[PDB]
Amino acid sequence: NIDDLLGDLGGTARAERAKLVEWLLEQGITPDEIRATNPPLLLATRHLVGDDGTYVSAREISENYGVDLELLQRVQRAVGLARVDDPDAVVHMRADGEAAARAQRFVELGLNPDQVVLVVRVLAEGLSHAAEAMRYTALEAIMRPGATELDIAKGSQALVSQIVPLLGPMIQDMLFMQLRHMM
Amino acid sequence: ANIDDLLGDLGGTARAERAKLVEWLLEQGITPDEIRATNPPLLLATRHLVGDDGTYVSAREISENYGVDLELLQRVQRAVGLARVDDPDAVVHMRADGEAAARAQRFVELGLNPDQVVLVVRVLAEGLSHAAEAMRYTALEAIMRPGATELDIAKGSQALVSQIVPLLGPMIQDMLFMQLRHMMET
Ligand SMILES: CCCCCCCC/C=C/CCCCCCCC(=O)O
Ligand SMILES: CCCCCCCC/C=C\CCCCCCCC(=O)O
Ligand SMILES: [Cl-]
Repeated sequence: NIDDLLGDLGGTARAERAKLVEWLLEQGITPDEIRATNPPLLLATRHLVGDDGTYVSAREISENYGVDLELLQRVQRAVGLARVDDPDAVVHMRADGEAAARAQRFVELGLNPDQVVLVVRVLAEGLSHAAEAMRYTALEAIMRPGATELDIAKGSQALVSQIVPLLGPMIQDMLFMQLRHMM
Repeated sequence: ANIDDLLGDLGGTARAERAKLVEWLLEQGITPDEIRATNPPLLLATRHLVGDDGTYVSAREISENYGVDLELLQRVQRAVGLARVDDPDAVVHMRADGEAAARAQRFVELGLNPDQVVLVVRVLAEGLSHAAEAMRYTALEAIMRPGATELDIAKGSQALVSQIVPLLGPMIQDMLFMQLRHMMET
């Protein structure tokens, strides 16, 4: 039964949530994932940006990718998306752990760890602004008059599915373009 | 003595080191023109590693080769901080910059607002210019060692930056998707 996924909701909101929850289950999402995510609207879109629901600790990342734990935690701080600053706290999205684990390779090439950590810090800040600009841009395109939660979920998955393949190549090209025009 | 007009107003140790640097840059295919235009010319031989092959195109060439509409192309070039604003047949655009800017169109084709699309470029470019600054200082710090000649630095930056480039692209992509995941869950 869905009802506990629906909770306190009533009226039109509960009816729209029912049809959304129904579509997500067919999408292969669990009751378990829907409870932990409010609103459940973006569950069939987050996997397109690499959130599969898996979480890891800094120590797991360290051992699994063979990187220095302390350096890793500096990078996690510099990105600044999860707090719990405990090496055994399982609070990092898998893809975030793996991304943070790349930083050490720059260090092994002789780059200064302080400076690497600083770059990550400035990049994260610049990208967090672009992210928010990106969010608004996408919403404008998805959000149409009188749309239900399910309409929005379907429209978001379609649009983000088409955008994601382009975003990676683009950001990469934009970085190298800035690096071509240093001085 | 053609090299002489490429040393500028330098003197002493620094003039003779600039001479050795210039002789090597020329061996790399950097033209006297490229050297004169770029001052200090120290990382002219690292430039190709970040996508500058010294080939240039016009906006018309960009619009036709890469598929983009010429009006959008100009807007994106403004947002990025490049050639203030030119003539369609003027061959003043780095080829890789034209490819980069032309990707704007595909986003518009998916039904994204052209104004918002240009806005995102503007905001992204702002963030990345700062990142690029700090990246340069990082790389420079790693190669600079006392007793380093200008040529030593040039060659050391080639060796080092050549190893860094393949890591950078995936790096920045991951750092974008990391922000998108955080914003989505937030
Ligand atoms: C987790 C992210 C770690 C960030 C690591 C820091 C990045 C290293 C910096 C890149 C150095 C390459 C810069 C090359 C300058 C090119 C200038 C030119 O000659 O045109
Ligand atoms: C001039 C060309 C610049 C192109 C910039 C790309 C524009 C990207 C627009 C949005 C893509 C971001 C996708 C994630 C947005 C959040 C979606 C959601 O949570 O509903
Ligand atoms: Cl000089």
